[PDB]
Amino acid sequence: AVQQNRKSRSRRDMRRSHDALTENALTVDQATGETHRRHHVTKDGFYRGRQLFA
Amino acid sequence: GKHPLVQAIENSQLKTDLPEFAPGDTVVVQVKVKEGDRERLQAFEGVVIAKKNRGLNSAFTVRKISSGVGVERVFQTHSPVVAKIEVKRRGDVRRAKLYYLRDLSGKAARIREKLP
Amino acid sequence: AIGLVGRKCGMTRIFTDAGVSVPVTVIEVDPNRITQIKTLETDGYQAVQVTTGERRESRVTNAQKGHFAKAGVAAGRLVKEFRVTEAELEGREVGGTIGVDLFTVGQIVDVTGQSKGKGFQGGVKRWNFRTQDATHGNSVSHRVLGSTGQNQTPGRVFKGKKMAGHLGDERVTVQGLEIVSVDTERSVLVVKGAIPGATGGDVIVRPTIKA
Amino acid sequence: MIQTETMLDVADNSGARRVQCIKVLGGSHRRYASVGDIIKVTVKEAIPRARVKKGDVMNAVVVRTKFGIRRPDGSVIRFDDNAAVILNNNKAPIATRIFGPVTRELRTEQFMKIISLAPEVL
Amino acid sequence: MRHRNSGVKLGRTSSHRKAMFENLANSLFEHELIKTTLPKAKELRRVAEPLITLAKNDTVANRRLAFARTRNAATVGKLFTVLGPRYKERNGGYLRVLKAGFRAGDAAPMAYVELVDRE
RNA sequence: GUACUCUGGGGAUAACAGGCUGAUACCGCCCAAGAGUUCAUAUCGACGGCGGUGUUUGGCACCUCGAUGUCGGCUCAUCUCAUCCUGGGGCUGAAGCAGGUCCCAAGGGUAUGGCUGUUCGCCAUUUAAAGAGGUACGCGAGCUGGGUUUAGAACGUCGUGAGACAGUUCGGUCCCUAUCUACCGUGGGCGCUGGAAAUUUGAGAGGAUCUGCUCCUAGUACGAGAGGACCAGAGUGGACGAACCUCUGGUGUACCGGUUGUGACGCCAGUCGCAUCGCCGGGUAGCUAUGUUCGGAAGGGAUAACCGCUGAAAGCAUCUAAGCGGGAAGCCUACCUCAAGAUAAGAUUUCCCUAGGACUUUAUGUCCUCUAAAGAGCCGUUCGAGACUAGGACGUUGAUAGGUUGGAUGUGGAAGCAUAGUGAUAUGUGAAGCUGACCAAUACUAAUUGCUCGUGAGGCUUGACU
RNA sequence: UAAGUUCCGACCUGCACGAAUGGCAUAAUGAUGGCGGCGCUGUCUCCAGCAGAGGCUCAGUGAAAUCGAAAUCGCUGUGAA
RNA sequence: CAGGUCGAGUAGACCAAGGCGCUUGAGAGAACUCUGCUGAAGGAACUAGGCAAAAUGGUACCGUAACUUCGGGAGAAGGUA
RNA sequence: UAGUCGAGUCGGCCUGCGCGGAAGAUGUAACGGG
RNA sequence: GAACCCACUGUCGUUGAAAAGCCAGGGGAUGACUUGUGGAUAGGGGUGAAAGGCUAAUCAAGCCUGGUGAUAGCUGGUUCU
RNA sequence: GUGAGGGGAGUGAAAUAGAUCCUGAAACCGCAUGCAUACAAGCAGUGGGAGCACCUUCGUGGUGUGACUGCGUACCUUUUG
Repeated sequence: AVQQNRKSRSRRDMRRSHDALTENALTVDQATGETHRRHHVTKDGFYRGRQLFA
Repeated sequence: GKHPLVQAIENSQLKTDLPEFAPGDTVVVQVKVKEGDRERLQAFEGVVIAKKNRGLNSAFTVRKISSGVGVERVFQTHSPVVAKIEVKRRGDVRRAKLYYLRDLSGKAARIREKLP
Repeated sequence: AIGLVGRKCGMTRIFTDAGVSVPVTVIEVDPNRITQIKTLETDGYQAVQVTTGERRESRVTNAQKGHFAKAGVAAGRLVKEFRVTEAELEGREVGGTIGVDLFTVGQIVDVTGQSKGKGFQGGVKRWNFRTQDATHGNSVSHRVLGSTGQNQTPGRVFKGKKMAGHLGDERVTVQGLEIVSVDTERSVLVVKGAIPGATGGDVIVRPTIKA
Repeated sequence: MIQTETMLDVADNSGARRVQCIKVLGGSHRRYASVGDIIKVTVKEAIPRARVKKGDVMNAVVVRTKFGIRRPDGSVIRFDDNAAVILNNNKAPIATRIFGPVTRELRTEQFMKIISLAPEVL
Repeated sequence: MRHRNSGVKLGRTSSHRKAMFENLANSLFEHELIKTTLPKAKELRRVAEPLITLAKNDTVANRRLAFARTRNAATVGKLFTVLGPRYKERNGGYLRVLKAGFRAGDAAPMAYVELVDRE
């Protein structure tokens, strides 16, 4: 099965109308003040006033 | 039926005189039969092969040979129809369910007695 | 008619003196509190609104808080309406309570609930379609729908054709159920048979419409 | 649970030994027969010089089934064999002796003679 | 449908899944801090924590059961000499699972697994 | 001669299907020799005549040969009434039962097998009944490939032969990830006269409409006897449909045990890996039918055939022209479900927002400062909700999930030690040990500090009351 | 066989058998044609549960045949029908 | 060329010396499709046709029919440990 | 055949316009619609 | 009955892993057996336990070049006012 | 990232003459500005025609857009059509 006619650019864009991306949830962690992803450990191993590494 | 309200409703109907029996035993069950307006008691004798312990939902299966034809009946333990249970023999078996007895003939279907 | 909102607790059995085993369903009932009466003058139809259960304050919006405050009752997990007539509207005022005493042993009632969700389902389960042969050369067409229409006339698929889709998780009512027990102390109704939904679901009990 | 092509043993002294169900009576598209139902059977093996011959088409009533029957208290009764009893064209038993146990669902005016001649009823 | 079912699949045979989870438990008991995928970390609790509960009491039978489950003499010895005594007065919750972003190779979500009192 | 075939062309020209026509076919009506009745337009019905349909066999070659690709079976259907069953009537060589003919009625229902590739047809056994037809002789980008139509081979027949068939026989490749319309499910956006949370009315739409048997009236009405009711009431079945897991079962590769070969843990003992979950015996939750429960009620309005009341035209008669009535599984309601995108965008309860300055295109006009509430989302722990979504609960003022503790359940006598036995093994400690999803409690672990959106009292005209 | 257009046995009017383009029969042999039986079974009444691999969602890479152009609904009728 | 345990065996299961995990992954656990396991009662009622599936299966001993071209049929059938 | 009844009425032919005869399948679909 | 040589049934694949395969079954397996290296037979010819089979993914007359721009009463196309 | 790729500085008459380097068309694909567009059915134009934005000699003007409305089934070939 295949198309009988070539689709229009307008219809292609109408189909793509649902392709937009979305932002993640970013917050400032009070311990260090660096922006971090909500509910995740910071890149330096800090979370909820605890440091995993040494 | 593990919710407390269900447990209370079921506990309201539990029997309080059941004897202790185990699969290997031979038992006699007294069954109430009402014909017309007359009620009588009929005996059902056989070897227990399976026992489900589920409170008010408990049951036990009895197998016997009647004139060369095998008959199995599953009795609901707390049903009013079951009037009395009597344990005549106690056997010695190694498994909870004895379905293998269905394929064994008379002599091969013997169950050894448990001794004190 | 005036009914009751309750919760399905589970199934069990009842033994009669004769030895009959009756399967039954248990419904927990928190007495329903009246929050509003709708009348012809103001709403255009006659009805009684009730609430049941409890809800913590953080989960109650300000508007619903004001509504329950005007009613003079504590908030509940749900709010539901009962259509009624003038005769049964008597003796019912905002702030009152309706309990299990509304029913009697032996009465015939209808029970409404939400059926279990089966998700996406095919014709075999949704519409009892017959399967095709498992062997004798069948390639990939064991549980498929098969033919779906006629030829160039009419050259389409009609509305209402049965096809695979979502099954279950809908409102369902069962009629002709007999009340087996009314426990006032425990606030419980025991009904013969099965009622729709899963354990812990919300259910509605009403007098039988068919008499 | 008896259907077409099912073999049954004979619990009476009519002369037949094995029968095959060829139809379940009592309705359109009826699938199964249980204790007390009427079936159409053919005789496959008959004792020599008996009244019933091989290849005869007769009427019969199921008296024992392996699937079993349920009772009001919720119990189930099962048997080791599938057995029926032959009947005449008026649906009345044509035998003098009944072999093996039978059940109480036959306690009707139609089968009181089976009830009487059966050794054990349960 | 899967109404009221517990367990995971993770695209492995049952024996393979059991072996992988035992390896993860041994690594956790050895190191006390690991990084893995989030679903694996979440499933690892139901396997790792009962072992600590078992090791809370030191007997020949309990040690032999732990050896049957782990197949690692060093892990058994540590469980019955260090971790059990450390958590003797704790009612469960010996592990901590912390989300740690996503992994470059396949964008898979990741988490750290740590013992409650590591140092 | 080519079926071992090939190239250039044609729907200018056949086979299938569509189109026109209706000789043929089917159905209907008009007339009335005759038959039954040796007594009735009860039922047939000679010769002859007039119509309808497009279901048969045909006629014509208008469409397709830079392809509309196939008989039957399977799966799934929709419609017509010229009605097979069920429902309501008139007449009758209608005592009753039953039958014959004709009128009304399309709501529902409307077999399993043996023989044959068959559609058919014969047969056995059922049922209330096993109706006729249209839809590309419905349905092969949904399945099959038994027949029919390639290449092999054989018999019969024809031909000198290559070969061929008003014939027969064994064997013989079924492609396509769905763009558009259509359909079944499920979301996003905006709109609905400031915004928000919840409960709702019903214009309308869909679903469901089946039927056997027993008793009772009653051996009554009727009738030489035999035989046997209308009407009315109760019960119990078949098929179909829905929900559900208390009971009976199935499964249950994260539960328990028995056991074979082999390898390993230094060895014994005790364990683990592999061999279809190695094999075997049981089995908790969940899902499920063959298991359980429930339903097709009863009613109301109009009405078809038919039956009337009163009544003139037409002094009589007449169901009709005035007026007025009864009447069916048929129609509208009634029972279940959906339903205000019903742009006609409906109703009710409660809740939130009432700051300042500058400018000109003089206005629900712009710009700056200040202020962003009621709520809704993001995120997290999750679900008896789920393809993704959507939907439900909870987020420290917590029982949302995991773990822990205690029950329950299943399996059926753990390891170690001791004793008896030459040994295989048996007994005691002890119904012990272990036990996925179940129930109750518990803050031990995780649901942190948070961010974004959503504003600042809501134009104009007329009228009623303030 | 309950029911046999197939099969086995018998009849002979052979539409249109017949003797080395061989006739009748024959033990053994055949992934050879036809008919029947025991055991067995999810082939079926009538399907249910479970295991693996896809399907679905996320991240990376990234085809196909087709295509005059499209703001690409139903019914009835008309029309190279 | 090719070892160990059992084994008639270079068949088969698990291992030694040796070699390898094979150049997209992470989740979810719908319809539908492919592969596999179990299944109540019935047991070919399926279908052109038992197609496919199910079933039998080793060693030792006993016992084994019609018909034969006297070799066979013949591991006939069937039974015991 | 009478008559207590009191004036139209009985039966035909030729013509205009109407009535029955009149059943099919996708959806009113035999005035283009109102 | 393994290796080795074959290709009887069924499923999957049919823009395949593959321009002929995989999986589960199946046949021969001391012989008219299988197989390596090197040779002979050439197109109206060769070879053929015989299917018009094979003769480099091509066979009722191989492939390449030349006659050659063959012929075509056939189909298509044929450009500004 | 001591990568690729750019920005500044400098050369040159010229650097969108910067090394797949004269000019740089079309198909196809981005960004920005103005108008229209989420109650309405079809070869997408044509004849009318309100409103809006910009430029205005403010005009009976010019440039974009086009609510609402009548009419309206592409091109070539081949054909009786």
